Amino acid sequence: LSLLKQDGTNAGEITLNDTVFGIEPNEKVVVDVILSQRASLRQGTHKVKNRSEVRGGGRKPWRQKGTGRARQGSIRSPQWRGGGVVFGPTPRSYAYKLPKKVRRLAIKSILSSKVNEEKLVVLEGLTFDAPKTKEFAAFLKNISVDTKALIVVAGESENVELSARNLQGITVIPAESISVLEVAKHDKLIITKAAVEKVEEVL
Amino acid sequence: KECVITGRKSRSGNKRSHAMNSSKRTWKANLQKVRILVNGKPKKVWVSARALKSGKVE
Amino acid sequence: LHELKPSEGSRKERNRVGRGTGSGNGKTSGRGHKGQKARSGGGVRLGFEGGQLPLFRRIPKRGFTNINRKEFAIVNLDVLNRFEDGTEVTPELLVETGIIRNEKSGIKILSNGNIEKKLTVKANKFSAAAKEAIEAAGGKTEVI
Amino acid sequence: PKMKTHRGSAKRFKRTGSGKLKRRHGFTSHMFANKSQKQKRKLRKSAMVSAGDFKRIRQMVAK
RNA sequence: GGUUCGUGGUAGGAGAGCGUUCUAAGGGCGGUGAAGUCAGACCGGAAGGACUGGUGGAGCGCUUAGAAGUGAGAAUGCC
RNA sequence: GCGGAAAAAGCGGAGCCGUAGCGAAAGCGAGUCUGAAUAGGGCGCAUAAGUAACAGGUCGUAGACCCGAAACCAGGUGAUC
RNA sequence: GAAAGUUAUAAAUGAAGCGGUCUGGAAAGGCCCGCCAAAGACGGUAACAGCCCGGUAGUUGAAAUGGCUUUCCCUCCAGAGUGGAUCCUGAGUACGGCGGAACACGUGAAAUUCCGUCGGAAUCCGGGAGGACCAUCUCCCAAGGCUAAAUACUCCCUAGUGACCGAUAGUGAACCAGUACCGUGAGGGAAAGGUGAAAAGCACCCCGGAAGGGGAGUGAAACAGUUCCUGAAACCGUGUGCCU
Ligand SMILES: [Mg+2]
Ligand SMILES: [Mg+2]
Ligand SMILES: [Mg+2]
Ligand SMILES: [Mg+2]
Ligand SMILES: [Mg+2]
Ligand SMILES: [Mg+2]
Ligand SMILES: [Mg+2]
Ligand SMILES: [Mg+2]
Ligand SMILES: [Mg+2]
Ligand SMILES: [Mg+2]
Ligand SMILES: [Mg+2]
Ligand SMILES: [Mg+2]
Ligand SMILES: [Mg+2]
Ligand SMILES: [Mg+2]
Ligand SMILES: [Mg+2]
Ligand SMILES: [Mg+2]
Ligand SMILES: [Mg+2]
Ligand SMILES: [Mg+2]
Ligand SMILES: [Mg+2]
Ligand SMILES: [Mg+2]
Ligand SMILES: [Mg+2]
Ligand SMILES: [Mg+2]
Ligand SMILES: [Mg+2]
Ligand SMILES: [Mg+2]
Ligand SMILES: [Mg+2]
Ligand SMILES: [Mg+2]
Ligand SMILES: [Mg+2]
Ligand SMILES: [Mg+2]
Ligand SMILES: [Mg+2]
Ligand SMILES: [Mg+2]
Ligand SMILES: [Mg+2]
Ligand SMILES: [Mg+2]
Ligand SMILES: [Mg+2]
Ligand SMILES: [Mg+2]
Ligand SMILES: [Mg+2]
Ligand SMILES: [Mg+2]
Ligand SMILES: [Mg+2]
Ligand SMILES: [Mg+2]
Repeated sequence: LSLLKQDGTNAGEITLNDTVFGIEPNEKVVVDVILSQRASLRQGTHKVKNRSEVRGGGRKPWRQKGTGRARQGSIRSPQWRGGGVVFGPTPRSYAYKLPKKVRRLAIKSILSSKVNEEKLVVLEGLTFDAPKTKEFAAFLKNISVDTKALIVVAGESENVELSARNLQGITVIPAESISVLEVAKHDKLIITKAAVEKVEEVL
Repeated sequence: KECVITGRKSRSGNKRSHAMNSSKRTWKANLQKVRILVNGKPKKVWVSARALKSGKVE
Repeated sequence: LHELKPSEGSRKERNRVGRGTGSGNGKTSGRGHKGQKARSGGGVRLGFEGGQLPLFRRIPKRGFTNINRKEFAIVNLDVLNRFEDGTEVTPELLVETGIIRNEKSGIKILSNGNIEKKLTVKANKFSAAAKEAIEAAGGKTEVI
Repeated sequence: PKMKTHRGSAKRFKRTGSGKLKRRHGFTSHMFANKSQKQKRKLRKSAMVSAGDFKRIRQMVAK
């Protein structure tokens, strides 16, 4: 597919590895990995007090027989107004991983999908002399993005992270850090040639 | 109530029936009141028979 | 991300008892009426037979465990065909190839299947049939 | 926590290749005057756990 | 798409769904009036869902997935 | 566990399950055990599919669907009745 | 003991719209134009604000005290080889019997470790262990002491996070709560959040002793009137279309 520069001009074409960017996407696998990665983000810091954990409750409120009232064991029994919760949330992890091979297939398939749909833009360089958000915004217009976009870069390029930091739909990541959920969260995928090399090197 | 030389004293454990019912009991040390001088001056102190065995003041 | 469709039949809705009679699991919530099995935490322990002497106590204990029990990793002839002709096949080669991962007490060659290639196969043990079959092809079995 | 194996059972049953349980016979200590030699030969052999019993106990000896 | 035989039902098995709170992502509504609330002769096979008008005065749907403190008329239930 | 954003990968093969069973065991092995047996019979093989993860059902250990005793034990508080 | 550095405990500076117009009580909203961005965190502001305010990114800052890290001061300090005459190498100790306990191990064939009691070694030609025990071999040298890190927990402090609660929930406690109240005492132990953007919290008149009303006025609204957002149901009334 085509290879274009920051300015937006064509710079020849580049050949993506068909074992990474060519394979027939496995949608079922991508969905499974997305659900797992969403589940793994959960903090799961939720808790309620059961009848043991609620303050007080110790004594039998009134004698078992004779008073004409329903028999009760504690003022913190669950049917009592301020009483214990019966089950309800307990702190737990929601994290789980599918097997490594399925996780590799998922990233291969989501990246292949982006090529098929023509959402993947392969940039020769992408760098900035100084951190300047105006310049990065202008760059996006030259590439004709005008959506959410994941930017993937290799060379340290500290100025690229800073320049895109304040833009709302835009996420800049290393290339080592490319994940199924990050690619799925963004419409366009802008990648530098140097980053493509690093992604193919892993997959 | 403790050996001044060693530290021998009461320790707990079980009494066991045939049928192996357990109940708590103690083992007291064989402490004897005797005059010795740990400090320069003599004094009546608990000492275990075991501690007296061999070399002691009396 | 707004069009996610998990594989058809991979996920099912859990059954919720005690949520009304329309569902078919209302009121008694699938437990039927009364008795030990209708109660919270109810039910007898696993093998319990309501006081009839359980099966395991009707029948005697048998045997002992050998402290020095050896268990050999088994390699049937068929997998030796994988190797090239006139090859020396050692334990270290069998684990490098990944034919046996853990070498419990040693590697023993068994006859199941047949062998085509000429191989010099060293293992800790061979079945009588193994030795014959390796030699019948034209091999030399060594016992390390 | 892990399920615990029933140790009484682990000392009495053996799992076969097909995954069934093999057992020994009961009446095989003392009182041998009261049993016939035919009974003795039969009781000396192993037996399989019945379907009914297997359903009841299989979790006790998983692993 | 037809044909044939079926379709009372407690315990109970099986299936398909409705609705509630929250999350994600798409796409929307809302001071020209959100949610709630009140009323009605509307719609769907049911759970249920709209529309219109009053009150209300600022938030809330919808689609697809996900997760549950997810549905009450009875407990001499608790307030 | 290292690495890292309470990331994602990558690394990590120790271990686990499966690929062979039979026998109390020594052991032998597509057989093996019993047996004097080349017999018969038991369990196996001839009739390979497993494993990892998630979801449903059910079970086990946990209060384990919720409410309810009379009681038991431990440390205290009471002879202003 | 100094000195230097650094962190903490106050702070400082900090880009860009009073843009036009629509609705409105009010504009941060709609429509139409701009602009800043290492700053589009969060909150506030008369409805929803990167450009109105406090701020935020970035860049600066400490008289004083405390922590930390370096360097200096100060303080302290012998370590290799060769023989084996002799000497030393933890005693009521190890171990054993009896009685207990700890060992996953219930006295068992019961090693190992500890306690009470009684008995009681060897001591380099020595001693212990390898799950009764003996022999061989192997590995170790008890009966003296010290020792950071990797581990446990959180009354606290700082900065954050949540497919956690949202006033019968969440802490018992959003509110002067371990209060009120109950109990001789130990102890038990509540209920109870919302005027409005702003008090502009209703001058004045009228009935009434007052309370409370009705006007008038404020306000977007007072059927928002000092407990005052919404205001369901039970329950209590007035009126009346049809029936009795
Ligand atoms: Mg309690
Ligand atoms: Mg009554
Ligand atoms: Mg109770
Ligand atoms: Mg309360
Ligand atoms: Mg509560
Ligand atoms: Mg269902
Ligand atoms: Mg039924
Ligand atoms: Mg009912
Ligand atoms: Mg019933
Ligand atoms: Mg009955
Ligand atoms: Mg029953
Ligand atoms: Mg009986
Ligand atoms: Mg016998
Ligand atoms: Mg029917
Ligand atoms: Mg019919
Ligand atoms: Mg069912
Ligand atoms: Mg809501
Ligand atoms: Mg309401
Ligand atoms: Mg509920
Ligand atoms: Mg009621
Ligand atoms: Mg008693
Ligand atoms: Mg007293
Ligand atoms: Mg008196
Ligand atoms: Mg400013
Ligand atoms: Mg106007
Ligand atoms: Mg408002
Ligand atoms: Mg506001
Ligand atoms: Mg003893
Ligand atoms: Mg024990
Ligand atoms: Mg010994
Ligand atoms: Mg002793
Ligand atoms: Mg010893
Ligand atoms: Mg031994
Ligand atoms: Mg042992
Ligand atoms: Mg020594
Ligand atoms: Mg409360
Ligand atoms: Mg409320
Ligand atoms: Mg009031």
